[PDB]
Amino acid sequence: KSEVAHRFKDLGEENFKALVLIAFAQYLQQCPFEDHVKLVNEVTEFAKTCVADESAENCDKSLHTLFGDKLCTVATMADCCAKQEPERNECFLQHKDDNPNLPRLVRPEVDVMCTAFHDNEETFLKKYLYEIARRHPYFYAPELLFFAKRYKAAFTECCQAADKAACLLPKLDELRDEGKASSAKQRLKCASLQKFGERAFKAWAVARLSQRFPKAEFAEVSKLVTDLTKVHTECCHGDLLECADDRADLAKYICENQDSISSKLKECCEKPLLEKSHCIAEVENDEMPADLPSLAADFVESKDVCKNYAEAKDVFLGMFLYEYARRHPDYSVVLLLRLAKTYETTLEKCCAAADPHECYAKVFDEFKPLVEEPQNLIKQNCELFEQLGEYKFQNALLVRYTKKVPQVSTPTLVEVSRNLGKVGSKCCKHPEAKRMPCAEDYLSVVLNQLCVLHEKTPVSDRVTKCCTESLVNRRPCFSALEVDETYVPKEFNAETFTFHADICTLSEKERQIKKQTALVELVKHKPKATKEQLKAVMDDFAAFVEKCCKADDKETCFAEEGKKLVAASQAA
Repeated sequence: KSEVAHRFKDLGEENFKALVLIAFAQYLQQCPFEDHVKLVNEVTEFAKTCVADESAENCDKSLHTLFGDKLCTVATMADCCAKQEPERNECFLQHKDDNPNLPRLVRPEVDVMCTAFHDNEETFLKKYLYEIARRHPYFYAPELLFFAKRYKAAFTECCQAADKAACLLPKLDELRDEGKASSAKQRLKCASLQKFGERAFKAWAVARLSQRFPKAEFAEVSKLVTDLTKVHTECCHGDLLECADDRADLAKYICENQDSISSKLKECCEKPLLEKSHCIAEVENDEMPADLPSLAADFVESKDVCKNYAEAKDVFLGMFLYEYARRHPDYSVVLLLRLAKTYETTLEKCCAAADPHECYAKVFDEFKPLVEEPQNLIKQNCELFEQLGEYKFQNALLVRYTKKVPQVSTPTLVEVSRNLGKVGSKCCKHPEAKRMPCAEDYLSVVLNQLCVLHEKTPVSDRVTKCCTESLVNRRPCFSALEVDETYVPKEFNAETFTFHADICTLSEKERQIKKQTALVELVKHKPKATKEQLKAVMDDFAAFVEKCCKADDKETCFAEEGKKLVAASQAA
């Protein structure tokens, strides 16, 4: 009874107040900061009355009831409040915006920010949680607390340091970059649960955890998957308090049972809570017993397989994925899942036909082309990555993917292609025994970010097709797409190819965005243009963007010479 009191007792006021602000800012994204803080405090003072007396005023109500009722004291969508629980919460989830119409979060001067932090400490943190949760409504809530704690620590020392700027900026860029990664990775976890089901998540966890805790028994990995699924099920459906509380329940059980799980968790468990759970998620793979028997025994070369399979199909298939994953930390998670269903298929087929053992004999030969295909793409794209730059490797993927799906909105095409290009620096560096999990599972995260940005205003049938068909075959589904022949080229708009002298005031990162954006509009205009025709026009831009930022008259340099640029760039 009194769940709000149970979660307040288990989390503490600070984390309770913080998580509720995230929950509110995630749902009602467009409501300003001060409005959300009003609701949070009104709930918190109400929670304290429940901790003091759990049977008192409305304390026995569900969390979704209290939160949804409270949320809708400002919500004017409006239709989402004629409904009851869970019907209201369900439509609160489906109304989450992966691209809220919110301004670009401009950063003030370091002296100005440091003043604000010292002005009000607690207010400055809430405004960090508010602007992140309202723009990433699928942000892992417990991680965002650890992000806030670290966002707090970055300002504590760098506002007290000699050169505040050189201390703070690289810390705020490191947090922002990893912050996006934590949202995009979590966005893929919430897609699986909501769009594909509980079993599609369990299969994901069994493979990844067995890769990371290879020495742990199957019964131990199944327990971890069960509790971890429940945690992300709560976080993906808006049950943030139960998600954060049960995520601590998980980290506790992991750390007091390290002997049965992993040897790499020693230091992770000596850390405080928000760092402990963050450490266990980021811990590297343990060593595999090395003395494991070949997998053919008990899944192929053994008899009574279709009797062990039929007897309990899910636990038997989990045992196969468990056994295959722990032996292969060099495989990507998606591959292991492909082999899980490929193995499951050949059982469904061969556990009915005459003499089962016959047709499932060399099922391991079906795995061979499945393993080769990503290795031949990662090896090839890594070769392409290193003969170009990272920025050039993005320009190549911009042309390659704008030709694949030219219906997709240009800002989404650019944003996704840049996140696609970042796999090179991140994973090509690693050896080929570490490349596949790094490279392909990261591309899975980037392609899901393309799905959700496209699912809002769908425009490309092939994007919808690949995104809805499956999770594990998404990467090859996009990898197989060729140049869209049917796409009618977009007409020449004089606005979309004219830069202005204000580009000389933008950062090198933002100036890349603008030049890279003009590349998409160029490919959408001449989708039959060759690599050498687009490089011949892309170089004319950067030279034009560089000579017209030093010329004493900048405005008239971007003019006239900016129309001597477009007329020359045409024909091809």
